[PDB]
Amino acid sequence: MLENIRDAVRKFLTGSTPYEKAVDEFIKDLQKSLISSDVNVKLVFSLTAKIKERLNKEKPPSVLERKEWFISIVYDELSKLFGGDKEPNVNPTKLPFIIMLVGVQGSGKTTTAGKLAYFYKKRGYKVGLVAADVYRPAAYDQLLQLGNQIGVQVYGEPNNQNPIEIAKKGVDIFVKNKMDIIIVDTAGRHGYGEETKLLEEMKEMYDVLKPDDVILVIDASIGQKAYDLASRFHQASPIGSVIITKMDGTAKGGGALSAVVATGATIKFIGTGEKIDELETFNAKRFVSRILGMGDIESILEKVKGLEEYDKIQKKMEDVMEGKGKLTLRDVYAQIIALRKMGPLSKVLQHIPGLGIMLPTPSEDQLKIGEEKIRRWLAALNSMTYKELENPNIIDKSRMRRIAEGSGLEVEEVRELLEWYNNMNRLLKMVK
RNA sequence: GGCCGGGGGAACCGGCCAGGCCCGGAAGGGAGCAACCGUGCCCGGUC
Repeated sequence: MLENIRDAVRKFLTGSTPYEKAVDEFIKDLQKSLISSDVNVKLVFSLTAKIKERLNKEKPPSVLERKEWFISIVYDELSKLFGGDKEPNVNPTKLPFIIMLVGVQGSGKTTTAGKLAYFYKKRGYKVGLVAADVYRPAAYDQLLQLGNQIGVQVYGEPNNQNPIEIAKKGVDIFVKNKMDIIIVDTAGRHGYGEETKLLEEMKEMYDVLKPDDVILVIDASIGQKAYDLASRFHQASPIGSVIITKMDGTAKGGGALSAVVATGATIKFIGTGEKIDELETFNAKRFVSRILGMGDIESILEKVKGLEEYDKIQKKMEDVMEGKGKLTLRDVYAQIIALRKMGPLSKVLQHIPGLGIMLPTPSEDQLKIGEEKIRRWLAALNSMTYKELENPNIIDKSRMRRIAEGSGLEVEEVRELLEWYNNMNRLLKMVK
């Protein structure tokens, strides 16, 4: 399905084939792999659109192959496309806790809970679960298993068709025992469509107990359709976050998670399916990225921020008076990094300015000629304690020759630079 | 004179050694600056 699109990814890392066309196809191509894999479309237009939008309103900051950029963008919107951005907060508000597990008809219904709970114990906490469902059979049962088979008791009431009590009952139990976290799956007679009734149930269910964290769930089996279901409820309870049962358990996915999002919906996990652990957290990227996997750039990318927003320092530095601050003639060497990591060397140098920046400065038609000597200035630095570069004025012949040799460079080179530092500023610092 | 800590040091040659520096085609090694690690390093005790 989609997966094999995440290939279009490197299928793209091919200088052989041209551009633009390369794009749109891919677009459509990826674009295809989606709906085909469930995925609603009404939306799409929007994405595919926004996508376009940008193009005719941007360009990759120089010093960086377009093809790549494209992605950041692609990726970029994949995010928004899906669970845009809000980093779900699945951990303790306080303790203990109330996990109201509202489920349509079964499906992950119970299961889920497991790894969920399961998960948090291998986090180090007094879980606690309860069979909060009496319409469909194997409540405890099938579940019951794991419970012990994981070292986590649980509790319920054979036959016994009546939530609330039992729930209430359970609850305070662990509580009385003072455990830390409770999980309790529930549901009712009529769900999908009669959703109205499902929730209708959760109504009391909720407002009777007084749960802190509440969640619904669904298998991508339903997909984009689901939307609604959940939707009606985001209203019931906005704090209402959810997850999608079965990943490896369908083939449609997308639309599922898609629809979700497109409601302001709130997820947290997903779990491929079987196995007591397949459950996983969740953060678009986490996944989006995941369906593109190798997304380095972001890295090399983010270095811009390193540089771009660092000259920030330069000019004049420190603010106000008194107390200790940060760093600077370190930031010196700091500059370094970014770039090299921010994509290979050279191409960039050329593609962009020296190290000062752009003021009443010296040296020809274009600022530089560090070309090689560059990866030399570096030599040391890392050949020196932190403090050193903070007090770039304690460079005794003694303390340095070691860096000299320690970095492998016969003296000279250094002394022969130390000033390209204490003078830079000198001039640099020449603010009126 | 037995132990955990707040901080705790360039260069009298320490553990891992990046970076680079050097010998050999690549292998892989050679000496080693920081870097964390502790020596050390000053005080409190050590159910």
